[PDB]
Amino acid sequence: QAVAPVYVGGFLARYDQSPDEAELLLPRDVVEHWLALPLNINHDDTAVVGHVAAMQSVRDGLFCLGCVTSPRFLEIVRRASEKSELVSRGPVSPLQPDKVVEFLSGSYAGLSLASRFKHVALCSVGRRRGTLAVYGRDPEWVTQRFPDLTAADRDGLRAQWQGDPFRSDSYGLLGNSVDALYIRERLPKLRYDKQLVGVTERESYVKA
Amino acid sequence: DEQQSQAVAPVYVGGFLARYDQSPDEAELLLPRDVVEHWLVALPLNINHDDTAVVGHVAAMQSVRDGLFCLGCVTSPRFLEIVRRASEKSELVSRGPVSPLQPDKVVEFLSGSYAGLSLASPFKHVALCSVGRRRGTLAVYGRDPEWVTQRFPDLTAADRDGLRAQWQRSTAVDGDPFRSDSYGLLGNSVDALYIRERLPKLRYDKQLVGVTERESYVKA
Repeated sequence: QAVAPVYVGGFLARYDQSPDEAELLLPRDVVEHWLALPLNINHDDTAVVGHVAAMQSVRDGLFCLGCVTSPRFLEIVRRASEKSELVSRGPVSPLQPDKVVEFLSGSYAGLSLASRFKHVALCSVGRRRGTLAVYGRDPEWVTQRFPDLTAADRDGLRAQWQGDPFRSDSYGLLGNSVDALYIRERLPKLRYDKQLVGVTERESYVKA
Repeated sequence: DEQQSQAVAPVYVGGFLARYDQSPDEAELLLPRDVVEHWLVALPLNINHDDTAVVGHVAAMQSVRDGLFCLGCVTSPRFLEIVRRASEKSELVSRGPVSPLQPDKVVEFLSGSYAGLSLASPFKHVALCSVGRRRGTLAVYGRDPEWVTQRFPDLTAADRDGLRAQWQRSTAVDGDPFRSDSYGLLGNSVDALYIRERLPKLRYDKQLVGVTERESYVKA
């Protein structure tokens, strides 16, 4: 079923990266000290789509695994996915087509941690670099998309992930999508994030 | 309801569909002046060439010194309502237009989403898209047809008279010609996020037609 659960994984912060703003800084020690969070869209608290199923502080940073479960949001996404050229082109060679997963990959390619832990936002592109969002139906498959993770890192994550809270609508998502078009260097940042975490379009649903 | 009424009033869109001064790399985009004049029942106005997404009609078309210029009119109640609700949830629109211009959520959202124009095919119709394949095809939105044409420096008073004579003239297009929904526009919006060099092309188009100067609702 298309409207079945969707897992999203990726880094909320890369220690090896120097944030441009003194606000984005997120040291390891301060993170390992703090280390279920709601998962939303673009930080709008009226757009909760699921929850964070796991968080693990690793070598290169803070890795996060989330699960999109809102029936209202998955249905809106399903409908929109049927009317999208990007999605009709499908994924790369081996990967089987998954409209909902592909629409989510194209739309919210970034991950953003809110704590200006309050919650993780799915967004057009994260403000911190290396925050690529990877979507999939199977949590194991998702975590295996990141080379930086070790079997030990994955075991810590597996133990964790192992009414409808979305109070928004298609109109809200649409207005948000137009904003996405004016975020400068969006794609370059995404490509940079992709390169940094070693994820490739030739082995995932990443559109960037 | 009264303000929401004004927001869903008709919106005019104007711009070049082709520029005689621009040589396209792809032969399929060739549209020389002579062919345009010979070729030149209102044509429908749709979103990215989708027949289920007709939002209005072309009010006028005219070949001028610099290219093929057209004036369209967005009339679809259902389409305008979708745009209205979405525009209320846009940070882009919330920032607003440049100073003297009155804020206009619907016009600004359209300016942001469908910044380009695209001719279809002798003339089948005109489509609103995020960015056109032909350079110089920037879309300019406004509530007044006259104001819209006054946005283009290349147009002379004589050019505007000819255009005016056309749009001042009920079409076999406009109940509601829109046969899609917010989901369809959402599906289309994600596609727009991966068009290469979207903004650069838009800015190139903006400078080409001189709209850069003339204050307008253009977001690029």
